[PDB]
Amino acid sequence: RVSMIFLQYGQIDVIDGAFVLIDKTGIRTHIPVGSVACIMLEPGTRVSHAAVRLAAQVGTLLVWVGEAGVRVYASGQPGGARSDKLLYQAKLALDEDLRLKVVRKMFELRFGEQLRGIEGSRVRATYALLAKQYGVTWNGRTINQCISAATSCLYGVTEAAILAAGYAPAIGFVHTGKPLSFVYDIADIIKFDTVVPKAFEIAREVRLACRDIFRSSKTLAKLIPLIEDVLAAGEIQPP
Amino acid sequence: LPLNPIPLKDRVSMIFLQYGQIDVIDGAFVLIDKTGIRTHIPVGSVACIMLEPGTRVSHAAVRLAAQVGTLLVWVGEAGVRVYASGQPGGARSDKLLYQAKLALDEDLRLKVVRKMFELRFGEPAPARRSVEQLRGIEGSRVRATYALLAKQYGVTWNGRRYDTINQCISAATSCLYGVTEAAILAAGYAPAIGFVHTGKPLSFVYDIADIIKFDTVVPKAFEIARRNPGEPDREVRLACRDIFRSSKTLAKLIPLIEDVLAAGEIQPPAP
Amino acid sequence: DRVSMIFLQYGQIDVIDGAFVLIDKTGIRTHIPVGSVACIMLEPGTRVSHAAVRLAAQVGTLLVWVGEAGVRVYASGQPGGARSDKLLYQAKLALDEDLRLKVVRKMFELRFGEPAPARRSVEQLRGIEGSRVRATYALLAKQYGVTWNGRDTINQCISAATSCLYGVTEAAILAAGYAPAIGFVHTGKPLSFVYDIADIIKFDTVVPKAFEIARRNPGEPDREVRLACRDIFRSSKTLAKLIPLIEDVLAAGEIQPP
Amino acid sequence: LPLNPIPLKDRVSMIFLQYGQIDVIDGAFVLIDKTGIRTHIPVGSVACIMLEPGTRVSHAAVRLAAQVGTLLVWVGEAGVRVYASGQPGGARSDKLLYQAKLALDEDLRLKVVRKMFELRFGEPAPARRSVEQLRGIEGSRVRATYALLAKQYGVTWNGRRYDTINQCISAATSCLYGVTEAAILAAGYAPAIGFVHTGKPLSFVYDIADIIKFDTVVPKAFEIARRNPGEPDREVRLACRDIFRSSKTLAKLIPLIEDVLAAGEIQPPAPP
Amino acid sequence: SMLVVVTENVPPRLRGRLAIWLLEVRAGVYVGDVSAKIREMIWEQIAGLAEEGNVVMAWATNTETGFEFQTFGLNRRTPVDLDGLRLVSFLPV
Amino acid sequence: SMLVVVTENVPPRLRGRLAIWLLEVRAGVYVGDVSAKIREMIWEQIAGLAEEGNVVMAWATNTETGFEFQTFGLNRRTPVDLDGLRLVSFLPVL
Repeated sequence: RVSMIFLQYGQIDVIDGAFVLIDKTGIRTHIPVGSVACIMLEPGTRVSHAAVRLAAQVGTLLVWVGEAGVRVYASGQPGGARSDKLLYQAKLALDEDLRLKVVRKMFELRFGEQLRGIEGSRVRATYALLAKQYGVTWNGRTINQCISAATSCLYGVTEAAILAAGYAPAIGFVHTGKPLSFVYDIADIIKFDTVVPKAFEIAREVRLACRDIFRSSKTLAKLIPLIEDVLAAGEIQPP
Repeated sequence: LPLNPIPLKDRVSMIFLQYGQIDVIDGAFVLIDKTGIRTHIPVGSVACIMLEPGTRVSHAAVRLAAQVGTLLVWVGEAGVRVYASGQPGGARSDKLLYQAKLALDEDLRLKVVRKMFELRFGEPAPARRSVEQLRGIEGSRVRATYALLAKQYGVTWNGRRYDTINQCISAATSCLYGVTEAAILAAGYAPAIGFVHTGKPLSFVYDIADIIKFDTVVPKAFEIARRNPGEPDREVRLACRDIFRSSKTLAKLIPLIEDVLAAGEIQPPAP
Repeated sequence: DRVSMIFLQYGQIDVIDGAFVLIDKTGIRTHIPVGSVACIMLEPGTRVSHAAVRLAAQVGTLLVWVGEAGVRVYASGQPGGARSDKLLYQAKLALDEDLRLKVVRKMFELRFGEPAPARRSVEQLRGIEGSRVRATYALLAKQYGVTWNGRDTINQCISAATSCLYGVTEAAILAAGYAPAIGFVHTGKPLSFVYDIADIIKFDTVVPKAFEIARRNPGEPDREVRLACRDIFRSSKTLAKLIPLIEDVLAAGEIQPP
Repeated sequence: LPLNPIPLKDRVSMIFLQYGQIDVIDGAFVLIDKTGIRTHIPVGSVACIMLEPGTRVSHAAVRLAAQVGTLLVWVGEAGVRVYASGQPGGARSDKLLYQAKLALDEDLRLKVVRKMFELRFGEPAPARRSVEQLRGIEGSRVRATYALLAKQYGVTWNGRRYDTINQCISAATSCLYGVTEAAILAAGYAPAIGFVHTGKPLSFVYDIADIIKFDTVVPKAFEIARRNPGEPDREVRLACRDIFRSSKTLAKLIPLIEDVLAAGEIQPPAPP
Repeated sequence: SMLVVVTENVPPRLRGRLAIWLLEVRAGVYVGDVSAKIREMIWEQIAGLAEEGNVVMAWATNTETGFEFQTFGLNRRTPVDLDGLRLVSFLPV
Repeated sequence: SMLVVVTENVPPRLRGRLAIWLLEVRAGVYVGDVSAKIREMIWEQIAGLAEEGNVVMAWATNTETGFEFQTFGLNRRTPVDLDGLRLVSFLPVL
């Protein structure tokens, strides 16, 4: 299971062993808690003890986020529930030879040590073409605010996926030494596919727009397998 | 001006919440009665807030608790850990990879496990033992200490279950397990990556807590079990909060974690 | 051998050129005969320099902090009593039953205007005075044409009047060196000796002025009554007569005074 | 609700005020700087407020101190008592007459003075001695302890004159006399009516304080005099305040007074 | 024990009496170190002389929480106990 | 050591943070038992976040007076020392 869903503005409780959400309007909606890998709780959500218990029982991560997942405030099982996954990630990062393989896979996915400069140049150009398309005056990195706003939303959901997958957000391969280095590593791969183009089209409006991106393109369901594919390049047997 | 968590030692160890809803109203962490009464809990000044069944928690509350570095623990029967929430993962990669290399490399793993043995038993482990071998030695000693305590408190002992006495021990160690998870996270390490206990959900928690477990907490489980009071759980929890305070458990937990890890003789991360 | 008592109000007390003076809000500086007087009564709004308090001590002038026109006594210099000779003199008189009657008898003699009935008990004497005072109030109400129902506005003017007398009488007793709580006719109250003395002179000027004032029926009587008692104290030698009255009353013990 | 003085034991022993004007403004007992600065002193929580030269006292200040049972003491050179003000006289005649009977009856007087002797020196006086005789014995003992202390602190002793050592001793005992006058007034007795010291303004004060004087306070006078510090008066005053706190002097003074008087074996007044 | 009294809108009479025994570090805030007997007399004065006012008194104790407090007047919050911990409770706004 | 913080007319940000570590026994009155370091951090928050607002902080100490205080903000009174006794001094109100 690799699906991720949002929940907002409601009370969570379990009735008849069923995970449910209560709207501010009394109408109540059932949630397929078993099918999804992670649930992202947006501001205004309240969770019952039973709901939290059930989520634990079925192994769906609860992650408290900002609207449309701008920021991650808290995660269930902090520090990681699954040790097999963490050590798997950690092992790959400790061997430089294994590390390159994951770095290389990242670049391979980026374009369909010397490379870091090349990607930087490649990205600089990808910004230029997109600028031509939307007729935006460009000076490098209001458009810039729209891009910051756009990626921030992508960054948030990417962190939640990484947590839900059982990995460490801080252990990156291309990007390193920042608390979210691995988030940057993954989000950078898919930022230009949908999120960064949408930014130029707009240039809060961006956030609501990013929300529509996640809902419509089911990108959320594509995130965890991407993470796994990137880490599978180590060629080390996965958990 | 930034909001920085105060050290766990400068806090009340733990608070158990039995009923109601946890929320933030007018910028104050608050417990709300079914009647609607608000009780103010200074969230930043407690290390562990436990949530018994029949408690609701709001988004703003989990958010604030995480930001002030106060672990939230959902508990069930005998106070067993059901769930917890806090800041997602350790902000420093050097700390994780440091802990991770220690636990993956079997030579380093042994160096760590030997220190755990030495700290737990006040004497060096037998030389030339594997980690598995040491666990057998550790096992025998523990059952022995379980038995010896039973003789000293007049409690009937049929072994350990994992039974007024057995309910008390679990309650007592669950309290220790709670603040240890709190301490491990606060120090920036992974609760899931352990040395003796492995593949289990919170292996490193069990590793650290079992070292200091028998000093005061488990003996206290017997003193209360001998008494055989009607509600063992509430009494044990109150005792653990007492033990933790007088022993200065939380202040002793931080250097304990670092020392256990430092035994691998790999260079530690900078402060 | 000095018995004068003076008021000081609304000024700063200090000594300039080794001379006792009071300085006003206007600034005018007036000399005070501190050596000559037995006691100085300081009213609200007075400030005293360290030097003035020292000098007052050197010359043996009691400083007594009082309310306006002497309504209340708040504090006394030398609390508990300065003069041990005078204190013990009074104490002896109250301790010896024979000496005590001698003083009580003298007290009634002054209250009655003629010696008390030798063949009549102290309790009986207390009763005779009680009818006399009840009558003396009626007599005064009748004289000044004040409507009377006993002990209204009249009652307030009397309370205001007696209070200033009580306050100033306490100052006299303290200046003489005696204890206000050690009484002969009146006993068991902090101001018993004050009552004993004041009751003797109550009706000569202070209580009549109350009736005279009540003739007016004013809205704010207390200020009128106090200012009137003050005018009595300032104009009449009522202040200078208090201490000698006190000493005369205690001489009835017939034991040699200090 | 009536305003009741708090126990003397439950207060700061004493406060010395060097300059300014003491007053009550906006309902607060206050020391006023020449510049106009106001310092709040919670007057009710101190037993003795001493006023050094160059201080003015307002009517409202004298008044409030008396009402809250705080003795105001004017001091001069070496902190010697110049004047004091407080509640006028003892409110209870029974307490006053009790003390007076003890002091007036020569038999009773002696009984009391013997108790004073026994308490001061830890042993009964020689039998059949008069008050005059007992004072000589006492005087003799005191001169000895003065000399003996001088030898133990290495202070030059030419005798005691009622000169760093003599100024320190006087300063020390003035601090004790101050809080003793306060204790006597608080107990409802006359400071002026004494048993050994007589005809003097604070005879009972000297009587009571001299009983406990040499325990700590006067020895401290010698310990400070050997040092010969720049501000001797200030050093002694702080030391005495320290002595009073730790020895719990104020708490011991009321029952000390009661015992001294009870030795007359006439029945004491009832308590409230 | 250290004692703090914070007053809001109380008569001048109460303010004047607190200032007799406690240090007024800000208008309506009184601090002192007093015995339990003194403290209780001070609470009497508060209940007697505060009317339209809000008052809170807190003092240091040898208890798990380390302090104790009591409140008076309108909209006073109520001191509560949770497993030996002193906390506060109040009405919904 | 017992700690009391009293705030007047301070921004919501300050209030919310005081409420993180201290018990709010009345609106704007915060009480706790904290270490000297924790106390020193809380004063930092006050000095940083009070804007024209008035704050007073008092805590229990082992001194003659038995407590200590410092003030911040508009019209603050100043802690003064009289022969080792802690007192307060202030300017007269107009």
